[PDB]
Amino acid sequence: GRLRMGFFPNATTDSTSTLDNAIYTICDIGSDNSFEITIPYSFSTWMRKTNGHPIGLFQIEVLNRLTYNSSSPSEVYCIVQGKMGQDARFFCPTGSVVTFQ
Amino acid sequence: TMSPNELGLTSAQDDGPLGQEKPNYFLNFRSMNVDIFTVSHTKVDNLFGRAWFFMEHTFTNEGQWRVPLEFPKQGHGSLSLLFAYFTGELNIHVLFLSERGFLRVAHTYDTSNDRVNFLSSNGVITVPAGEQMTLSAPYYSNKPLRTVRDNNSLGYLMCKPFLTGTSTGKIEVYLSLRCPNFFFPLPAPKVT
Amino acid sequence: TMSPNELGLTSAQDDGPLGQEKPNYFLNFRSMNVDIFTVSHTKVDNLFGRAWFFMEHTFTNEGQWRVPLEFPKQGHGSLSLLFAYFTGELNIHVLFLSERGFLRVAHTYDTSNDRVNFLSSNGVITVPAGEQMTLSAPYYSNKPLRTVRDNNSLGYLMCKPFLTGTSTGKIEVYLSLRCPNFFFPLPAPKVT
Amino acid sequence: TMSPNELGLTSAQDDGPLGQEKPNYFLNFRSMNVDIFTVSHTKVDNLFGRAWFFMEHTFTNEGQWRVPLEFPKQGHGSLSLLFAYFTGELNIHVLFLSERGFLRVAHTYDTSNDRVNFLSSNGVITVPAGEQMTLSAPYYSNKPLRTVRDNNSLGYLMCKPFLTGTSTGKIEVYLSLRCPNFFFPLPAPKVT
Amino acid sequence: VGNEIGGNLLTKVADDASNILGPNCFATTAEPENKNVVQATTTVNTTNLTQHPSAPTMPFSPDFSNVDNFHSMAYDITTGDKNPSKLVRLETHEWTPSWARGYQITHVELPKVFWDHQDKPAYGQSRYFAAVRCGFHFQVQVNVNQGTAGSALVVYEPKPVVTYDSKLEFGAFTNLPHVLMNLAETTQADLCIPYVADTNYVKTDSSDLGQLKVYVWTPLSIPTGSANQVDVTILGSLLQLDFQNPRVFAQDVNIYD
Amino acid sequence: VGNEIGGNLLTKVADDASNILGPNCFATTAEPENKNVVQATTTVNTTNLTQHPSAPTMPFSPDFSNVDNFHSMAYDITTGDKNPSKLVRLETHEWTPSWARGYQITHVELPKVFWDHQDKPAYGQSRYFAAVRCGFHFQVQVNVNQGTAGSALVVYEPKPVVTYDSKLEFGAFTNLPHVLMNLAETTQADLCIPYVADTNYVKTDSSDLGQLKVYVWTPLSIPTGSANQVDVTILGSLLQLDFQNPRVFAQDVNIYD
Amino acid sequence: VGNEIGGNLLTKVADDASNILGPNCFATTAEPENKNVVQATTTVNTTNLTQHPSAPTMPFSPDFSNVDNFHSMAYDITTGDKNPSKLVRLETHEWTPSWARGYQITHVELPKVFWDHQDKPAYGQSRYFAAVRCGFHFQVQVNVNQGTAGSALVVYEPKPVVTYDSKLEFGAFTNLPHVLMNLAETTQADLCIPYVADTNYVKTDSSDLGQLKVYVWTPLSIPTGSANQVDVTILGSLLQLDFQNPRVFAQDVNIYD
RNA sequence: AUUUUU
RNA sequence: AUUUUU
RNA sequence: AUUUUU
Repeated sequence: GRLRMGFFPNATTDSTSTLDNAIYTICDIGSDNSFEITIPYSFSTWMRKTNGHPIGLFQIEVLNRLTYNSSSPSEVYCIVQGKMGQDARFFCPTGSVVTFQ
Repeated sequence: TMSPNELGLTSAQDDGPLGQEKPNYFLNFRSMNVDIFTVSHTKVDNLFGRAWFFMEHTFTNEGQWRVPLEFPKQGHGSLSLLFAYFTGELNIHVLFLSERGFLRVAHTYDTSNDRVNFLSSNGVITVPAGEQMTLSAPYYSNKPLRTVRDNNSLGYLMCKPFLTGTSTGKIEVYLSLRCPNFFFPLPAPKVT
Repeated sequence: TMSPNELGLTSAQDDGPLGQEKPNYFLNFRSMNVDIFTVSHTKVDNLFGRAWFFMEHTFTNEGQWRVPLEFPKQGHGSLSLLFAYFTGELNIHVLFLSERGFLRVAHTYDTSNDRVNFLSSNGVITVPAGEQMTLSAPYYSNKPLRTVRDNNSLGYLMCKPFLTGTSTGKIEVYLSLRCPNFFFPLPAPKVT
Repeated sequence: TMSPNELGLTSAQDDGPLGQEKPNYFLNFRSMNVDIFTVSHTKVDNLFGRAWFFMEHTFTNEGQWRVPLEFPKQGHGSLSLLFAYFTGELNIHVLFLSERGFLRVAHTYDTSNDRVNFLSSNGVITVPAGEQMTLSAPYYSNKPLRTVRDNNSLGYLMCKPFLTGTSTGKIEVYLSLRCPNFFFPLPAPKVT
Repeated sequence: VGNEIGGNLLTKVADDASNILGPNCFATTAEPENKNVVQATTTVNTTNLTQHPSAPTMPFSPDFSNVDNFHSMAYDITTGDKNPSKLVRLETHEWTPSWARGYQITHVELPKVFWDHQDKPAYGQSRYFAAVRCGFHFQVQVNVNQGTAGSALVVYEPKPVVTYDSKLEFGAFTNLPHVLMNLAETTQADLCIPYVADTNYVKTDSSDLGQLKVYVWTPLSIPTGSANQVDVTILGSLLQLDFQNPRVFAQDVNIYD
Repeated sequence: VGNEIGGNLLTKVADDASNILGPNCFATTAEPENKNVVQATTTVNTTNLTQHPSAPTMPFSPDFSNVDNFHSMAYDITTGDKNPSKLVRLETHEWTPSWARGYQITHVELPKVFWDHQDKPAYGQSRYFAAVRCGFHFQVQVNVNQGTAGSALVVYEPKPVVTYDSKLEFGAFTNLPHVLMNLAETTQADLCIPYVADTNYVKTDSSDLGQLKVYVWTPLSIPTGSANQVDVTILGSLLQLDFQNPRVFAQDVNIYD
Repeated sequence: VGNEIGGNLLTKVADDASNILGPNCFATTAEPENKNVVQATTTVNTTNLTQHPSAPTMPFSPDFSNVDNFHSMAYDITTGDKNPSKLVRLETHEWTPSWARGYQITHVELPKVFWDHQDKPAYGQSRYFAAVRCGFHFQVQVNVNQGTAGSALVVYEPKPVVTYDSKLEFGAFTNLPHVLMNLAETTQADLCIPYVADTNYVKTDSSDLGQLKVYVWTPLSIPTGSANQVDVTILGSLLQLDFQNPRVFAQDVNIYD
């Protein structure tokens, strides 16, 4: 089956919307079932708050129903990971907003 | 040219060894590295080179102050919790808030509470009343590496104030480290 | 040597792009091209260079004959139905069956029925009574390509006979084309 | 370096052609060929070059002894049963146990029992009483190859003793072969 | 080591047992047309990942130049692309006589005015992007017969100025890109304004990046017989335009913190 | 990029952490013996397609020359092949005395006569093919004692002639490949006839390609005592034979339109 | 021939229909990270076969030398390895006065004595192997004050001797590797014994390979006041050791026929 | 057929 | 350990 | 457009 995951940068309205104009990636199930998606830096500034405005709207819509057979699952599990790009940078160290353990 | 692997199609089970700086692209995009400052604020030496509050002690007598120094789960120093082992110089910043007197300060990685009863050679620097000093304690540890988490990851700090009259006060302590050697990054911490 | 692909084992989903002159062999066999005539009868220029009946009109007055010329779904010209677009010279063969008179013949791709009311510059060739002519109409079309199927794929033909007395007759028309440019072959036609 | 194929991971359906001397290894191991004797005891010429009992016959008259010679399913000669065809010299060892007389010995691959009635040219070597001889019969077979199994795989042996008085006795026979040519090894035999 | 040798273990054997009539058998082994591969295709901000691709197809001896060699459309190939930067009428107000000096004739929301109506060349694209970075080229036109006189102040006011407008002293606005244009002398003013803001990019459909205004330097001195309906028009062109952030159709997105 | 590196990421690591005793581990990665390939084999007019082939096998140090070096069969290796072109007895009729000139002694269906009976060398193959193209070499034999005399006309008649035989003038048949053979002078006639027809190939088991006949040039003049039973025999050999179209066993197939 | 061409049949097409703005599409095809391969790994007497391997992982910029550069353990790196060959106390019996010549003081089961107790350095490994081939270095120590005198015969007796011991003449045992050691002169005897047996290897935990004994050459002549408790000790070291046959933990295995 | 031995 | 800075 | 013919 196929699955299209898009991303609208700095979007705030949490609502399902056509991803035709969003940065999307179509995922066709095969041997390497771990598709990625990159989001280029996008802000009105040369540097943005590490804790402020959202990164954007993340949506993963179904493109083609997950097919199966007598001996295969009718539904599967998915995991979403996140990291920084090779051009990632952090700048000013600030106070803390939470306490770890 | 660009391979499908660098276009997003990969396999999570083929990530080892740890540390793969693989480039990710698509039309109309490429990793763009733009700098705003003349140097990095992500480098361990720079970030940690900046102190952060630790704790405060209110003294009334000439008693001694023994405290297990540890990495913060509170300030920007928390970024250390991402590592497992540490080793290197340790900068201790002490503020002696007192009207008239002196503050003896020392540091050791020795766990024994008797090797400190005297302060012979444990670094007894003197901060006059109302003053503050920044002493850099060397890695005088008996263990090659300091698990970064331990309630005593950093060596113990000693403070025996030498007061003169009924005068009393409080000793605020904050700290940083000089050139830190961190190894074997572990999973990110949880929140309280 | 020969690959299994050229021995019959292939995949229908790997045929694109369209037009793969792949060779097929097996022991004791190889594509043998033997010619019987000095030239090809499959070439578009040759095949279509030969006319084919179109239609007939029986005149009684000096009226005009307007007819939408189109490709045949009947003669060897039907091979054109395998294409979608056409462009090039058009050979029109007209037979003027009359006792005494003249036949004005003209051709245009212009759809307007008024630009023909006069015949000023639409090619008014003259075939005397009982004669026949073959006029080659140029691609004076306002459209770069002529969908090959249209009821007017080919431009309209005009026939205004100039009779003298009560004489009447019939005008049989057949046609071919000079050097034809066909493009984008479409699926084969059905039968009635 | 070493491939996974040579480390044990293989496929039984990819063994043909027959006879693949593939090497097998793993750490701390390698095919080590150490010899104990100056020569091989596995070579067909050597192994079979050594005789083995066949059968015994007790004579009383001057009658003849005809016996279908065949390969043993009993002694070390059984290793021949692993083959299908044979061809080459045949060493026959005969022991003539008699008090006073002579033993005529002959050998032929001819199946006819009448070409032996005389012994004209079938090799009538003479072993005096109480003696023993080893005659090497050539491949005088009418068949290029001798199926190794046949009850007469080896040619027939003839023994017509020439006695003098009432004397009687027994003729023990054992045999080997000189340089044997075996072909097309067949599956191992079963046990009784 | 095996499992493919099917070709030369059959092609050779025959080549070894062949007579004057040649081999009686030929065997060839190779990989299937449908191999185990993965294809990736990327279009504008999109990436299609397929692990079961098939041989791409196309018409006979095709031409993908897509350019009409006959130019049935005589225009520049990049016409549609540059269209949004085209010069357009941003505003047209009437200079009402008896308006004291300093009085604001008319303003214009910059830069969202270029998408003022769905009939603006730039309105189309502007809707699919939340971020904008552009330069301007204004042409304020004011026509007045020779008999009449007067003067207007065409000046560009960045958000900073627009914000604190009342705190600024009129008559000093000449410090900003302006055009004191004396009527009866000039009928049009030209202003080239680059991207000016305290942020790298400005939110599309926002009044940020300032706004262009037209003030009354000296009121209109219209003689008795002379006409009294003077119109002030503001035209705008985009020296350079740049839409970056993708977003849903005309949905308010915050590029700011 | 991964998924195969299992060999040098284990072979090296140990080679990096090895002591005087050498590495404590070796890892090698490669492709399986059973790979994803396709094999194709073609024999005479056949093609076997297998997508799951296996390593072909064969006996120990085998010899596929298939030629008996001892020649237990002393014959030419191509004997069986040429066998069908062998000379054979096609017919044997008796020259009945008192037969006027022009009278037809005997005929022979060409070329289907070479497969006249299942005992004909060519009968075997002829059954597996519908098309034929061949050349002939006839040898009509007629023996007569010296005392007697006479003459016969051995002539080849293509289908055209055989069709319109009655329309042709006898005595002119000498225009066709013939052999006026005068008895008491010649005992055998030789005729080399190439493939003659109005079609490239002739349907197997057909009378097409004409037929060979033997006529009475001049009746037999047999003296009183002389014998009166003269036999005429027709032998045939195929200078060159060619069977092309495959077909079921002896099934009438139409190569013609 | 197809099924992979997805990259250059899409990468080119665009490269053929591209304008000043460059191609509007890029397509690349290749093999998946998870290919059809097989990995094999071999450790000591082990072989792991995997047909579905994955990219091996490891820590950041790792160091597999495994050697502590600070030597927090000051010993030879091969200490643990050689440990089992270490010298050990095999026996210590008391030379009971009034013991006639020829009397056997003490013996020692060779070679199973080196695994005499679970406290023997070699006991560990000896348990995981059934076969052994080694050399010995004995050091029989006997101390006696100067006042006293006497002599003992330290001799090595292979299985052959031990078997037929009573059949051998004492006083001739000097033919075997021995050390007539005269007390009051020598306090220790040294014996280097190589692997001696009628079989290439000896079963671990067996008395084979003989045994070392200590006899009374001449009884102890202990004066009145002198001490009377003389102790004889046997120490053993393995010049060279070799454990080959693998086996369950301390399970009797027969290497012999 | 160094298919006696080197 | 350009593991103060170049 | 050797898209009359060589």
